[PDB]
Amino acid sequence: MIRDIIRMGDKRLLRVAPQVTNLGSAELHALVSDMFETMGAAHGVGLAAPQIAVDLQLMVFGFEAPAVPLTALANAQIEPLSDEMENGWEGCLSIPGLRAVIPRYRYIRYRGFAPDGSPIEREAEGFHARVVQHEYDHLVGRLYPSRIENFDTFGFDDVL
Ligand SMILES: O=C(O)C[C@@H](Cc1ccccc1)[C@H](O)SCc1ccccc1
Ligand code: NI
Ligand code: NI
Ligand code: NI
Repeated sequence: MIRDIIRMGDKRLLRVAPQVTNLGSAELHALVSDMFETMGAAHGVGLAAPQIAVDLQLMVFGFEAPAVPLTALANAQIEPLSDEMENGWEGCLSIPGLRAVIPRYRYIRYRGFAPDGSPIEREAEGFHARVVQHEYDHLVGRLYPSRIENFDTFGFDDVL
């Protein structure tokens, strides 16, 4: 079922989310399936549960069309594997119509759980890594405008 995505300005995007504790449940399977459908209708590559006003450590991401594997990730934890940063374009479904250039870690490891309870641990780079970092920020109440360094790159998609 498609859910409403809340927009920047909503206090619900500024929370730090608690852990998922119903791995393998029907309830969690239903929420994940709704998040994939939601992400798909909005033409996203990532979506975090706080963006649909669900206060949990849970994100979906991915796309066929470099491809990033379709993933649902609960209780994520991330770590940089070097200090190397890379600039790239980002937008956000809770900030419709805008983009900016944002520095992120080029290389990371992330760990958490698939909805069925299986552990997930992967090394990621480039675009894969960026998506994960961007969604992770939602879980700790951060949006990308707080990370812009060059405000000349912040603007409307149709205009830039
Ligand atoms: O709003 C979110 O939290 C989901 C974003 C994820 C994103 C993260 C990093 C870089 C780009 C996007 C939305 O998917 S934005 C739509 C989009 C689609 C393809 C390429 C770029 C942006
Ligand atoms: Ni469509
Ligand atoms: Ni976002
Ligand atoms: Ni490589």
